[PDB]
Amino acid sequence: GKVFLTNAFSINMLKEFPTTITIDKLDEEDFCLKLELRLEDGTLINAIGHDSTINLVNTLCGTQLQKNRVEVKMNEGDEALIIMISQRLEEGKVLSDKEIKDMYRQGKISFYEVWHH
Amino acid sequence: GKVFLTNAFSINMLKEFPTTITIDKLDEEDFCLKLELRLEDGTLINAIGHDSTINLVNTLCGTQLQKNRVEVKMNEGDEALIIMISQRLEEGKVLSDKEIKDMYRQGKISFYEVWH
Repeated sequence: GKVFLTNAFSINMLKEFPTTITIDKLDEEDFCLKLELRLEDGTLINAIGHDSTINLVNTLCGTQLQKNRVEVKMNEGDEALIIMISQRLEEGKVLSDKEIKDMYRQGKISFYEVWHH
Repeated sequence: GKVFLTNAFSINMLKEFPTTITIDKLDEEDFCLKLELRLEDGTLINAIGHDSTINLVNTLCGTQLQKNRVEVKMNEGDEALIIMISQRLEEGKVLSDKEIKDMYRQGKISFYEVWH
C-alpha cells in the first residue's frame, strides 16, 4: 500500500473504525532508510506541507523532497513514517547536520512508524 | 486500569514502543455513559485543560468536571476517552444541548475510545 510521510499523527488520518494499529519508535538511520526505500519503490506519498520540516528531513536523510499538502487518509494496507518536532522550527533558519543531531540527541526530534496490525 | 479523558490523541501519550492500540468511534450516548462509568468507579482521570470544552462536556453528559491540566502517559492497561472538536469554540458563548447535538450531527465534534 501507500506510505505517508507526515510531521504529525492524528486519529483523522484513519479512514475507518474500529481499527488497530501498531506504532514503533525509529532511530534516525531507520527512518531515513525506510523513507529512501519508499521513495525508490514509489510507494511514499509525501504529506509534509512546510519547507522548514522538508529542509530538515532533506539535510538529515540526503533526500530531495519538496513540500506537498495532502490530506492523509489511511486504508488498512497503508502506513505512515512520522517525524515529530517539539519546538516550532524557524521558517528560514538553515540547520547544519550538527544542529539537527543535537535536537535529536536532546529529544526534540523523534521518529515513528505507524501501520495496521 | 486508568481511563484518561482528553481533547486530543497524540503519540506522546504512549509510554512504551512498540505498542498496538485499538481505536473506535463512539456516539454521544456511549461516550457519556462510558465517562459516567469511569467517574463512578474512580478510574477516570480528567485531562481536559480548557473550560470551554469542560462546559460542553458537562452540558452534554450532565457531569461536573472542572479544568484539569494533566500530562497524559498511558501504560498497556490504560485507555483514553477522547472528544475531537474540529473547530475552535466561541469564547463567551454558552452552548445549548441542542447546539452541541447540531455540532455533532455536522461532524464538528467526534468521540473516540483508545485502548491497547
